[PDB]
Amino acid sequence: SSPQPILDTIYKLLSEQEQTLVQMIHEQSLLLNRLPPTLDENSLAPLKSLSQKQITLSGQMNTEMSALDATKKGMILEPTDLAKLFALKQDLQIQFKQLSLLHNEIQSILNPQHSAPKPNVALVLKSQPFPVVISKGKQLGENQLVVLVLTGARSNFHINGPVKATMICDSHPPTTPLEMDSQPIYPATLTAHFPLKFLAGTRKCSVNLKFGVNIRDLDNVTTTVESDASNPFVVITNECQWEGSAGVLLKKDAFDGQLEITWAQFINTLQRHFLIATKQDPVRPKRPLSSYDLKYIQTHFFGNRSIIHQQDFDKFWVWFGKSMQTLRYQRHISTLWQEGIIYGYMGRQEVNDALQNQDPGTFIIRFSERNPGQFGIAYIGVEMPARIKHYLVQPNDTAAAKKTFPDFLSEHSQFVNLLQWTKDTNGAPRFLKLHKDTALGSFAPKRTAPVPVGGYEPLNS
Amino acid sequence: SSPQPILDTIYKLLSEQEQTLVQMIHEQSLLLNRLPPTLDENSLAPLKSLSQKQITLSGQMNTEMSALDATKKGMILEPTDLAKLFALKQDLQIQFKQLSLLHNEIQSILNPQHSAPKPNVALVLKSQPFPVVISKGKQLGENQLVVLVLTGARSNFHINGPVKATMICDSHPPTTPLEMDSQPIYPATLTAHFPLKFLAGTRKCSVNLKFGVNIRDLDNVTTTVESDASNPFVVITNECQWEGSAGVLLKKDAFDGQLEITWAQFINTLQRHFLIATKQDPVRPKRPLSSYDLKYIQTHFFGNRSIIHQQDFDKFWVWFGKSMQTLRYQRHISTLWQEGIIYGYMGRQEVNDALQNQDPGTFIIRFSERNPGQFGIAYIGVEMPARIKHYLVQPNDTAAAKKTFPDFLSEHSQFVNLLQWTKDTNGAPRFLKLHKDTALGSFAPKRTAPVPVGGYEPLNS
Repeated sequence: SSPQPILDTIYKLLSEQEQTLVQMIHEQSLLLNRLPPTLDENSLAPLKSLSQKQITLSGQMNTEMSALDATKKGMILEPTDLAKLFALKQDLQIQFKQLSLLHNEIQSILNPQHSAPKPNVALVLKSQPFPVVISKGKQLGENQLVVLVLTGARSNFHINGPVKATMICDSHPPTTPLEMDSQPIYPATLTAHFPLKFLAGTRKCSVNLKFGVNIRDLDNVTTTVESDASNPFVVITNECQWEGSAGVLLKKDAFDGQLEITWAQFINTLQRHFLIATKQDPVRPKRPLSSYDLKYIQTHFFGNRSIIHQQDFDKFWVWFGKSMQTLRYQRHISTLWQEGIIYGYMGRQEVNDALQNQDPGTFIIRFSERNPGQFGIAYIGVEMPARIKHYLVQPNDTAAAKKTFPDFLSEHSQFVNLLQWTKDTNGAPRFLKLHKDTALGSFAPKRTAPVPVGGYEPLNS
Repeated sequence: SSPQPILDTIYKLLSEQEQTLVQMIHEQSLLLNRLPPTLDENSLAPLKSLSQKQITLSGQMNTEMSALDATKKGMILEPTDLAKLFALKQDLQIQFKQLSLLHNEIQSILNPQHSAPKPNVALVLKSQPFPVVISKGKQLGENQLVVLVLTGARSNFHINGPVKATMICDSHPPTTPLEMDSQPIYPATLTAHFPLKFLAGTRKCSVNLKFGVNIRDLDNVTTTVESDASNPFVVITNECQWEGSAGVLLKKDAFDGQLEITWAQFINTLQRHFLIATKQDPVRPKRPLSSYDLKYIQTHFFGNRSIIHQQDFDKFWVWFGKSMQTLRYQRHISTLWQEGIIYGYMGRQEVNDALQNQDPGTFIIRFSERNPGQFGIAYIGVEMPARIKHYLVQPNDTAAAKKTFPDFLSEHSQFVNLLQWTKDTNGAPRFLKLHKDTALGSFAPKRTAPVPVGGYEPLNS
């Protein structure tokens, strides 16, 4: 954590390199129309000097990529730094492709016969909402999926037809999954916005989008140019699949055709997916998996190694995937957990040691380790001597509309003063004894008529 | 209270006077067979000297009666002193009648022509179980109802037939209420034991027994001699009437044809009846109405006066009678109240002031003032700020066999540590915070298999 250096360094590079390519795209096409009918030396001295600058710059661009690729693989990045590495990675990739087309162009001059290069165009995803688990039928925003066309200084070609989107699944083993696959291109920017409509589930299989357009050479040769695959994603048809899809998506994004990945590589991906599940802000998340939650995960499901394997995942998701389906779908859980109301990821010994001798009625809510997707309230009992008593909250305790976990909680005098997970002044998270009613404040049943004074009342309510 | 003097003084008198009558009964009949055929002075000088002793002693006996009658009427007597005044009263009455028959006899000699005297016999109740509320069909013990025949030194008569028991009701406005009404007389003691069998209810009306026997004069004149009425009592036929009967019995014993009685006279009677209701020992009762309970009664139902009226009673019994039906009939209540577990007679302000700032879960059980025969648990709540919350225990909270008040109590985490009414070392009653489970110790559900350790358990049980 705190890779604040590596990244802010690379960000300044990209902002500069961004401007270098502007003056370079101009400098090139300029020095390109000014090349005589033909002549070698005197005429091609300035082009060779450019090629030099390009190759040099290409190299810096390669060092950068490795630097980033190594950070994601070797450092646990905090939410902000994480979202940034991803952003820098995407932009540097584009810069690299841009520079590449300019160079291939200047090269098709200095050293022709080298052949190939094909039409010097390129389709890249300037922005995408993937990865993510999409619910069948939702439609993307007008600026969520934008495709950018990259060219050389001089365009020795024309574009025929619109840019098309094609869904692909490479675990290959009979209709239209998308709506609005064809989009024209904006001139001032050469971009194409795809407000795709997802018309079909994927059957819990990762998927990627591919864009392509037909380019007609200046010699009337038609070539189809395509983009690399987008980030993976899955389309589900019922909130019942969110898990299987989400796990598959996570497993795919995490390992990517590999059997073993670093610990950092793994959690950096999960953190990313965890925030997407809980629909939290990527940069300033209300509550991201903390270092504590990571260690818990690293200990209870991974042997505490700094290298994770393919099959250790299958077991981790059996449990974890459930804890998340609960966070994303069970009413108020997400909100209550993001607040500190529900601690969540904690093991026995830890829940107990955190309660060692507290007034009776003190409790902490966390995830059952044997009952995936379920909570286990650990409270101190009334009976003497007072001992720590755990309670598995079961499905029937909650009911779809009426009793939601927060209702259930304020109905048992056995749950008095909560141990909330609050943030301190040095920002450090802490445990401060609120009162079941104070903490649940925002969820409590709003008393209409004021409190009765004088006779007798019912016991609990 | 503490009339320890008055009574222990009179007790020594009765024990002595008891022996004086022994030597007097002997001295008399002796000096009676030794009286010549007839002669006045010289012969009747010793008889006149006896008559003097008798009259003197009769007088001491009268001072004693008034002394006792005034104590019951002007001093609140504690259980022991109370049972004693009643015992002394009964024995002194008998001594008085005995002495009377001896004197009438010596007088029928010295001053005949004075006429009357009738056969010089007397039937007195040497012992009785009244007052009390009897359940139809029960049968008395062989020594619970004994009748004693008193005579003069010389018996100038014979007894024909057995001693009979006759039930009487003087609120007069078609069969056999008793079994075994006729009993013979034991010679060595001239007593008749009546193990009466109550064959009929009384319809909530006080009743008294009357004993009588036929005596045949030495001149063949037959006279029926009777005893004064026994203490009142009532026979009920169902536990539903215990109240109406008990109140009527209490009202009758308390006032006795009067409209106004002293405060002391009143409570001394209630104390007596209260111990009989709760089936407690008269001398060493586990828990008798305390001075506190008396003041409560004196304040909430009597205007705090030292003189009680007939109609103030009708209202008092409306409530109190119920609190007692609960003590005598509702399961474990009697035991729980006799223990200090249930305090009982306490008013609002008092219940609250006794709880002013106690840990949440602290409670005292007492009688509802608006809900006669019902309990109102006053406990401190969980909610903050913690305030005193009263709860009316209703009939459905309890069920005949399964849930008895003590079960109900140990089922709500809202009732934690009880404020028990315990006795201190100087014997003074006190409030010591036991634990709902410690105090209910003897009633708790006996856990078969030992306490589970390791997983999750249900919330309350």
